[PDB]
Amino acid sequence: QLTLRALERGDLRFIHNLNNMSYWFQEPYESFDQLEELYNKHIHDNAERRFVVEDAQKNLIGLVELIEINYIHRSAEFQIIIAPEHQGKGFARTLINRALDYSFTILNLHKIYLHVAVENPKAVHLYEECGFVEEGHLVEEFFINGRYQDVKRMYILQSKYLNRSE
Amino acid sequence: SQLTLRALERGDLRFIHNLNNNRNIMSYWFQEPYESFDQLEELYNKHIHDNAERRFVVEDAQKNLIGLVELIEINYIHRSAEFQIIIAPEHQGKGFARTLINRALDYSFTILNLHKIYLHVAVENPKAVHLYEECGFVEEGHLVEEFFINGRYQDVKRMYILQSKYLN
Amino acid sequence: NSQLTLRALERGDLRFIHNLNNNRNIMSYWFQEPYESFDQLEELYNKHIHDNAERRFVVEDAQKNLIGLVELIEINYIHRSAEFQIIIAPEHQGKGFARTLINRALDYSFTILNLHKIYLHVAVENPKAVHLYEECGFVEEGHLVEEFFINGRYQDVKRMYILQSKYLNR
Amino acid sequence: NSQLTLRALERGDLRFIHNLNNNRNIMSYWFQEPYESFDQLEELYNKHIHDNAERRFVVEDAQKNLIGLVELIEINYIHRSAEFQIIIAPEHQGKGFARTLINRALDYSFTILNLHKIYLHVAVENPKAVHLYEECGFVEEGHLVEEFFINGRYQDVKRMYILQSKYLNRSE
Amino acid sequence: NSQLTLRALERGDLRFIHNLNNNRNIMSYWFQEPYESFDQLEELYNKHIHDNAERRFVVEDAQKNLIGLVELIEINYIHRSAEFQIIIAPEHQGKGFARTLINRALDYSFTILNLHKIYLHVAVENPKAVHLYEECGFVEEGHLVEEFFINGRYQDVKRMYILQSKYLNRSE
Amino acid sequence: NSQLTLRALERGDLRFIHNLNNNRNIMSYWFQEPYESFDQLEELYNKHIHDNAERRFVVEDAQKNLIGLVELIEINYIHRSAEFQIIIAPEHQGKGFARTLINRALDYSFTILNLHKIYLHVAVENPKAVHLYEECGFVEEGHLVEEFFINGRYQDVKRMYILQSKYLNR
Amino acid sequence: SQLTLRALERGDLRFIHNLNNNRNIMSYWFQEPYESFDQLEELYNKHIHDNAERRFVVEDAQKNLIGLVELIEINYIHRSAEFQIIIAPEHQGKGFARTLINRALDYSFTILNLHKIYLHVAVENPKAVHLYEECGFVEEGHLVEEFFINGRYQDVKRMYILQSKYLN
Amino acid sequence: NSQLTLRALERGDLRFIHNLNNNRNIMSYWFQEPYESFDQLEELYNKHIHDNAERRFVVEDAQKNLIGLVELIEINYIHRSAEFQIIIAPEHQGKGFARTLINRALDYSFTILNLHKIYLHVAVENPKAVHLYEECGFVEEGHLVEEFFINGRYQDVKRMYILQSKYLNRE
Amino acid sequence: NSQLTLRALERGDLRFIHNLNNNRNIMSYWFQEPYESFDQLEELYNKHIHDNAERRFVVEDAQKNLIGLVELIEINYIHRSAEFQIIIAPEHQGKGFARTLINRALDYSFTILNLHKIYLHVAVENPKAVHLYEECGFVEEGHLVEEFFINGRYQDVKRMYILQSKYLNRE
Amino acid sequence: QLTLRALERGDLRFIHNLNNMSYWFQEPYESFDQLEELYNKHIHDNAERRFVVEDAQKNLIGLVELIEINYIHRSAEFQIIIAPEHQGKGFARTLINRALDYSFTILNLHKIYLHVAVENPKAVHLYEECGFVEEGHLVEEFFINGRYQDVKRMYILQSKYLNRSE
Amino acid sequence: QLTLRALERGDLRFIHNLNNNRNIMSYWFQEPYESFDQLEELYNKHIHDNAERRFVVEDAQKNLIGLVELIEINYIHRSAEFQIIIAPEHQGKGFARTLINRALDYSFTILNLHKIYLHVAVENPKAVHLYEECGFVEEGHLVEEFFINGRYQDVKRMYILQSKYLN
Amino acid sequence: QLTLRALERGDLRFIHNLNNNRNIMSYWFQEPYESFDQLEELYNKHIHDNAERRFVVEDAQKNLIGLVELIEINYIHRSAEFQIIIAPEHQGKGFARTLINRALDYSFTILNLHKIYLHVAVENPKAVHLYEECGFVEEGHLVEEFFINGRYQDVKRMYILQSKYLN
Repeated sequence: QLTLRALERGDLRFIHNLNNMSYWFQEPYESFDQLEELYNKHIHDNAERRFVVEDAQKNLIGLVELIEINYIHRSAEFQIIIAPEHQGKGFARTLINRALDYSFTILNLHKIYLHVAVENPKAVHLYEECGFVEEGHLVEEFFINGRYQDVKRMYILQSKYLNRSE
Repeated sequence: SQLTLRALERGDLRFIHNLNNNRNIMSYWFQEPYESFDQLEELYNKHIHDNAERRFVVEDAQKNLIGLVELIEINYIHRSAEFQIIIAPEHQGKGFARTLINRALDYSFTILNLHKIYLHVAVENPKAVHLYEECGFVEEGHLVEEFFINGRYQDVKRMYILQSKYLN
Repeated sequence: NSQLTLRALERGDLRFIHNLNNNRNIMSYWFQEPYESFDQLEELYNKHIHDNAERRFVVEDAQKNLIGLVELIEINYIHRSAEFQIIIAPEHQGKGFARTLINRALDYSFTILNLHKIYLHVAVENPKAVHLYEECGFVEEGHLVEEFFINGRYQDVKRMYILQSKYLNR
Repeated sequence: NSQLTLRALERGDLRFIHNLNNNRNIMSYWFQEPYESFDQLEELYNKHIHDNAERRFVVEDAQKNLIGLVELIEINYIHRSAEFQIIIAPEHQGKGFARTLINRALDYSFTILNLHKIYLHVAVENPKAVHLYEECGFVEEGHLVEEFFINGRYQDVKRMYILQSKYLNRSE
Repeated sequence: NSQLTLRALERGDLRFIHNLNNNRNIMSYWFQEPYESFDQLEELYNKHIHDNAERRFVVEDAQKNLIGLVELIEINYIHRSAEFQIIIAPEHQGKGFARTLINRALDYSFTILNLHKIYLHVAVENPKAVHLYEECGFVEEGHLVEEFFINGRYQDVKRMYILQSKYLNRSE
Repeated sequence: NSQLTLRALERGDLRFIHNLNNNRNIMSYWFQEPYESFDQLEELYNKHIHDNAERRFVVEDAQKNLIGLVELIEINYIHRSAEFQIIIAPEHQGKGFARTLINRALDYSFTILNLHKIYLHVAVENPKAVHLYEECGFVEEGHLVEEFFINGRYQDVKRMYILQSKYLNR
Repeated sequence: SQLTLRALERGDLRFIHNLNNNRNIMSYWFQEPYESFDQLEELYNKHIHDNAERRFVVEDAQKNLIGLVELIEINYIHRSAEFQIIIAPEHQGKGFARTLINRALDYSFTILNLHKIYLHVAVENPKAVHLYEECGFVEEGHLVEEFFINGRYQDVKRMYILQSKYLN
Repeated sequence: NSQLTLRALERGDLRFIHNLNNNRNIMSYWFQEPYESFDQLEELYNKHIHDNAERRFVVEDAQKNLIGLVELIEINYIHRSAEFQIIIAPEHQGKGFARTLINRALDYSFTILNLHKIYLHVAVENPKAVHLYEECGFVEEGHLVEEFFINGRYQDVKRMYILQSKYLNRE
Repeated sequence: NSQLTLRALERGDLRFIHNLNNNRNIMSYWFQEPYESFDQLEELYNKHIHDNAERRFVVEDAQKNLIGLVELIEINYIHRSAEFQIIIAPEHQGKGFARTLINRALDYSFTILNLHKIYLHVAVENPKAVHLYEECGFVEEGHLVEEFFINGRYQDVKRMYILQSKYLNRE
Repeated sequence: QLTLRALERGDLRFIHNLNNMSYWFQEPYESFDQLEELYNKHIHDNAERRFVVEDAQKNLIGLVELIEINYIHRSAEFQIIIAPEHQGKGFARTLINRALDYSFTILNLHKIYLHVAVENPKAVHLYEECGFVEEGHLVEEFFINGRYQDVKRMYILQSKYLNRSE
Repeated sequence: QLTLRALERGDLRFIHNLNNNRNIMSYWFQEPYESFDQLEELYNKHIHDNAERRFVVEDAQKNLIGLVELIEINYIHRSAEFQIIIAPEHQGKGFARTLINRALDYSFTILNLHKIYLHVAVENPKAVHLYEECGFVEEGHLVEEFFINGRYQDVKRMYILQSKYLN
Repeated sequence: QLTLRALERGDLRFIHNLNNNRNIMSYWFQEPYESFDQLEELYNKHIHDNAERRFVVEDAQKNLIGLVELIEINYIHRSAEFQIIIAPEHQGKGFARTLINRALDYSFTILNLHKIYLHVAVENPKAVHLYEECGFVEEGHLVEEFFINGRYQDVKRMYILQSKYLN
């Protein structure tokens, strides 16, 4: 009974609350007012796509983001953020699969990849169970929390996701 | 039947948007793709006087929203258009499709003065094919792997009817 | 009937204008711009509100029932001519309002606007309407061949006119 | 009558202005822009609200009944001239208000606006109105031939004027 | 004559369009908007450049001399009808170009635009033009009484039409 | 003289219009808006370019010398009347151009615009101009008392008119 | 004299601005203060059709820029205005002031139909006072510490002339 | 009287401002823009709300009766001068309020705004008002000839001033 | 022939584009917008310069003679399909250029744009063109009845397609 | 032969070059584009006034700035920046006096003050010779060049400047 | 039992009433105002602007006690100007000392400012001495800084750092 | 004797000509283009944008040798993607090694970046080995990352830090 729907102007508050550097179509923002202007400017821009996750009661569960969508290579970077109060409920698995379903059955993308902190082996293992495979171990990629950290780059291909049960 | 067609209004956009949320494919408004209601609303404002597409919402006697009749790719030199009909899930199986197809043809051929109406229908939907055939549509093409629908490329029939045939 | 009034069209009357077309199975225009939806009509109304090339009057009775519409379009102020149309709401047809409204339209055209010529089009397949306009003093000046695509075929229309001098000397 | 007041026209008075024309079978203008509908009038009112070329006063009685309208148009501040018109609502005609209102209009024109000349047009076929304006001190300066198309034919109008000096002596 | 060409009107042709009216003693329109000056015409051209309701073709000879103008106006894409006009520059009249250009206009209307009906207006006092259009296959469908004020009086015009089918048989 | 032409006013003619006033010691208006500077005139020209309430024609000779201006203002399309003015450039006065231009203006007014009445104002202190207009068929319909403040005092003007029917039956 | 007045144009703003650069006080355009050419230019665009002030640039036969005649605070009910004249430094002492004052009065009283023209003149400039007196201006006020000019508050004469007096 | 207060003008006071001009038989201005109607006044109020060239104070008594208006106009912050006007509502004239309000206006002008000079205009045909301003310390600096067209003729006005240094004393 | 090049269309090529339609007797479109004049075309070019729904390549020889135009229109990046058209200038027809240019268009479509399907329309009354496309590997998928009004009558067109997998080989 | 004139749009390049945090009417900027937008927005705003200094050849010598102008208290803060190539030529004295002249004879201000680094005793002494007096020694007022620094606040009054020779 | 909370739209009335006593010109983000309507427009314009921060002081019963204002907050130099206004009715209860300390606490432990300064009339030596007891030191004697009540007046500028407050 | 200088408007022609060889889609600040006209509009739009930096390589005679590109410059993580294009005519002169070192020098001694990475076709093991000799190490083998020349291809992502380059 979790649903995905396309992000709307009314969801910006939630997007902003999910954050505290944030970017919208590669443009940095800190304030709600900045976010709102960026939302208006990029509303029809296809390079990124966002889906808010809701439950049956329309509680805001989290966000599915595809960014860096390239329509020649047919690839995109995926990110998922679950609101603090809804973590640990097993929603992540379902939402990952919904995102892949949309990416591969509707957008007709070829490759979805993501980055995950090496220091978060629980998330790594979860993505692995969803069929993602490590293709890189990026050394000191990001400055997070006072130090450079390694990230795994993990991918899954369209043909692999769509035939999993065949 | 007590079913009516009326020209689409701004207040009907919610219904249009909800009609796609069920659907497989990606939606377009005047050939511009959209996913959200906000996108749809901006596209509606931009194309309000544009003649290349025409939409009619279907209502019953009680003003229940039954479905949508769409003419797209209207060309006024060749006098042709592509037709689509979407019936809301709760109103399928009630035999409305036949009536609505005929209403669309009536409007196309007696009011718009078009020469040709065509449509696309999934080869994997032989029931719909046969229904359009009974309405007088004939296959003019079997389009190979035309659309990516539901995880694979699918064939569609292109089916047409001409003004002279419908008006006799 | 004596108790029918004409008043200048207002924004609040657009609903009525729009409902008047929903019967008719022809395409509607507002200052030569086509529309089908109320939303389209409303935008066209806002754009052309001070434009004098067309003039519209809604017809009401004593109780403010909406009776119909008198339209002058293609008003040209050099040639002093206009095309006249009247639409009576379905529920008010057959009551003898047509004759009164035709005369009101002519009165306004010829005694206030100072136009020289009013013309109209009427379906050849509607000889009853033709004869009614003839009794109001209109004369045929054209039989336009396959002028309009109406109801699945091209149809002929009569063009009928009356001149200011003829109406004012009746 | 002594109890009639003039006050500057407000947005809320537009309905009354519009109703005053619906009787009249002539074409109305607002700052030289023609209108027939209330909606047209309202847009014209918003556009010209600070424009000085015309000035309008609604006439009320002690109970705030709407009596009529005093209009100065074509106000030119170099030549110091203006065209005056008065409309009295049908229900308030024949009560002798016209004389008082004409004098109020002249008073405002000549003692406050400091205009030099007020003129008006009056249908030649309305000799009663002509004579009334003559008693208020207006004099004919023109007989305009077929000036206006009114009611199915071209009609002649008198142009009548009065100067500031003459109106400010008539009371001395 | 065989060597006359039609091409779509461009901004640079507006001077020629404007000069073509300066002869004519009638009031000109561009997409139903009246104009007298070149400056007015130029603004109207910019505003209506993508508007389909009218279509204009300038006629040139082999040397690119400006011969005249073919105009389709009031194009309606439901009824599939249009009003046709032709203007030949004074220096190029009497050379037999009219017949050829009428046929070019009809050709484009009926074989490319897929219109159903072309009509035109012609002064009753110009029976030579009437007869020329009749030879091109146009038939009178109206005699419009005092339709236009031209040259100091109201004048009658013939409305003449030709249908797509009939024009596409005349050559078979 | 036969070789004088009228053509519709263009943006490039504004300089000439402006220079024509610099002689005259009256205040100039463009569509009822006052101006003194060329810059003001230019803005007013841009604003009113499609407005039909006034019409202007610059008069040229065979060599394209700028001869003067024919102006119709206050054009009302219900009453079918307009006010006419003519300004001849100082260097071209006294050459008998006035009569020709008056007749051209009337011709355009009455045979093309289809107006019913043309009127004008002429200083009572200029009886020569009065008599010239009288010979062109204008008749006095008003003697307007202290109408204009001109040159340090209020002055009377004649209002003079001619009707379409009178001009066309000459 | 061969001196002419013409209505101020956008191209004259440079000259207007240069005329103040010499001057003591702070400049105003339609009662808005300005210091730079850019400020002046924006103020000129904003007030181009505003009648409350009128300006005329003075030129000689060769189109040398001689000075400026300014009417400000024009009130069309009371029919009064404040007059100022500025002659460019290189053209002072040539006796132009008298002619230009008379031109300004002529325009004010024979064309604008104003009733009263007044001006302010520094009490510490008795030469200018006497010149205006010869042009027919009379003192109607001695305004005490009216303006801060050159490091101190200064008195000014207010001087006027009426239309009826000038036209006789 | 001691119990009269000044407060800064608000949108809700516009009705009172408008009513105040109705008997006055002259033309009203708001930041040099003429108006006759309330609708005009309201638009002018919205446009000039933060403009400092004029300052207005409505006068109230202890019961919040609307007593009148104190206006400073033509405030120039280089020359440090302003024109002062006071309007007392007809029903509150003759109660001796004028003197107190003049002094309040001067107080605000000279102790808070730090202006150097306050001036006013008063009809020569109103010698009572002249004498009142003289008692408040204003002195005639001009007799302006036919300055204003008032009530059918041109009239003379006195211009009267007082300086900050004169109004402010001393110990 | 080997010496023919494709390059992306530029503003300076619009004259050539416009000249190409003049003999063709059909109505031209630019990003689905109709035009007849060069001025219209130029405005449409400015408006759609970064729009990816259509892609155009002008064909030149070694001497920079303008040979013709390769057009992909209706490019859809979900379904990965496009409609292909080629126009060869009258003076360069019959030189065997068509085959080479068709193959260049397919190459670009399938090896660079990564499209899945290319289709085209060809007049049934032009069986020579049909057969040429067939030799390039296109197959008929439809016979569209009275699809277009061309030259005074409704005409049938073949819709012909080729897929990326078929065009791309293998080792 | 040094002149002051009101700052113009054409002088913005020079203003920008004179800098490298900069403010325009209390709004921060780093780029020329930002400065230009701020200039357009505040062109008629009276709270600050700027004068570019030129020589006879129209070389750009420096900038005189009055900021925080308050028209009730009649005070303003003064700053002067001389372009590097024109320092050491004795221009500062002349320009200070021109600024004071404008402030006191044209603007009719009552008080001009400025801040000067305690670590710049040469500038202190120069302002003292122009008639400025210390009214404050502001402790660790500004973070400049890696540490908090003290500044002198120095003032001069209208009546003192205008009567200096009397 | 005094609390500080961030200023809200509903507190504007109180802000405005706090000035109606005080014979000075009021400012909002350096913009002058006299009327409530002016204040309200200025509040809407500057709502997200960080250069000033205001805290309304309430007691246990939610009586409006006064206002703590930090203005001219500069986040490079890490300094701010502090002012406190106690409503006439709550003066004399020794709330000034407590509120000064609350303001310093917020400035130095939460905002992480380096320096707080204030201005105090030289003619008010009692207030000077009070600030001195709160740890403020004179760093300037500003000559004829403000026109207040009919004459130019001197003010002390007083500061404290934080390192001094936290130790 | 090779020099790097910042890209100017006049260098766009060269940039455009450098792609006309190369059977890939070109991007400018992540925006695709094929024509010079498109490139020129993109250049005007992004002229002050810091996310990419380009240097044209010239020899002593001012022959245009090639291009050094830093893209995806992130100033928080202090990383950038590096690419180098040598014009067909100057290949085989061993300029690649020199230019790689120049790019690293600029990245690490002037921009103060922490990490430089690049992508190289797995089907180009010669280029892989060259970057390895310049001190780059493989950190990823990206599976079917790019559609190039009719098929999906794998690329190595290779990086150098920085500390490693400067020591």
